[PDB]
Amino acid sequence: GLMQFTLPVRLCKEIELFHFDIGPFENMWPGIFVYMVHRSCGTSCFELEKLCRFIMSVKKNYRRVPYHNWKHAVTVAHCMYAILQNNHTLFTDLERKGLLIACLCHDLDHRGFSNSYLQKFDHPLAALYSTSTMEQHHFSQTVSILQLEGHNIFSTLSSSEYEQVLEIIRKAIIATDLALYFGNRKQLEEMYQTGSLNLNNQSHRDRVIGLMMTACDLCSVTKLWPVTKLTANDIYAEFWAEGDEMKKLGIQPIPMMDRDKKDEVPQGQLGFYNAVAIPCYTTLTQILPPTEPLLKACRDNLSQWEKVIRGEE
Ligand SMILES: CN(C)C(=O)c1cnn(C)c1C(=O)Nc1ccn2cc(-c3ccccc3)nc2c1
Ligand SMILES: [Cl-]
Ligand SMILES: [Mg+2]
Ligand SMILES: [Zn+2]
Repeated sequence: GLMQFTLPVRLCKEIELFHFDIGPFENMWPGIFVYMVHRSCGTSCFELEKLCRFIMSVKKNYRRVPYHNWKHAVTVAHCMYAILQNNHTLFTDLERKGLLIACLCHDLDHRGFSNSYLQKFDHPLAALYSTSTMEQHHFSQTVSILQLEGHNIFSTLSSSEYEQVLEIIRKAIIATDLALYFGNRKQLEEMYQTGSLNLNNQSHRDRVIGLMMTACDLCSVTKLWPVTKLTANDIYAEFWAEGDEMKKLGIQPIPMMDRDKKDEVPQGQLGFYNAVAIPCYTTLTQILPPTEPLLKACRDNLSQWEKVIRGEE
C-alpha cells in the first residue's frame, strides 16, 4: 500500500508537462505508467501485483514495429495523464481509471498497417470487423488480457461499475480510428458553437473523450521539434512498408505510403496539421481550456514544417 513509485527529479517535474518525452530506456516505461496511475487515480484504484502483471502482458502483445509499438502506447497514455491532471474536477473516478488503460491498450497487437491495407489484402480481421478493423481488434485484445488469471485490475468493481469502465475503454479505443475523428470533431465544433455542449449528457462526454483520444494519439505533433521530427521517421517507415506491400498487390499506393515521393513529405505534413492536427487541438482547447499547451506546441511544429519547405532546415 505505502509503496509509492518515485521518479528522478527531472522526470518527476517534466512528466507533468504536455510535451514530456518518456525517454529511450524501455525498462523505465512501466514504472512511469504506474507513477501516472497512482497520481492520476490513486494508489488504491489497482492492486499493484495485478496492475504490474497487466502492464507486462500488454507490453508482450505490442509488436516490434517502428511506430505502433510499446513506446507509442506509453506515450499516448502520458498525454492523457497530462489532460486528466490539468482537468482534475471534470472527470469521474471510473473515467480516470479506464482512460489511462484504454490509452495503454489502444494499439494492442498492431502490425504497422492501415485498416485500408487489411481490407485490400483480404486479411481475416477485415472479415470479422468490417469498419474500424484494427481498433475492434485492439479492444478484443484488451478484454482477452483482462481475463488472463490474475490480470483483472478491475476485479473489485461492481457489475455496473465494471460494465461502465469496459464501455469507456471500448468507445475510447474505437475513437482512435482517425476515419471517425472528422465527424466527431465537427459535431463537437457545432455543439460548442450553439452552446448545446453538455458534459452531463453521456453521448456528449463520449464525444469529448473521443476527441481527447485523437489528441493523445496524435501527440508526437505536440512535442519538442526534434522529438516530432524523429517520430515522423518512424511513422513514415511504417507508411512506406505499407506502400511496398500495396505495390506487391498490384496497387499504386497514395503518395503518403510511396517512398518514391519522399521529397513531398514536408507538404504532406502541412496538410495533416491543417486538415487533422490543428482542428483537433483547437476544438479540444475550446472544450477544455487548460489543454491550450497542446495547440501551441502543434502550431510551433506546423511553423517548423513550413521552415523545412522554405529551405531554412
Ligand atoms: C499514425 N497516423 C495514421 C497518422 O496519420 C499520423 C499520426 N501522427 N502523424 C504526424 C501522422 C501523419 O503523418 N499523418 C499524415 C497524414 C497524411 N499525410 C500525407 C503525407 C504525404 C503526402 C504526400 C507526400 C509525402 C507525404 N504525409 C502524411 C502524414
Ligand atoms: Cl494531484
Ligand atoms: Mg491505432
Ligand atoms: Zn495509436
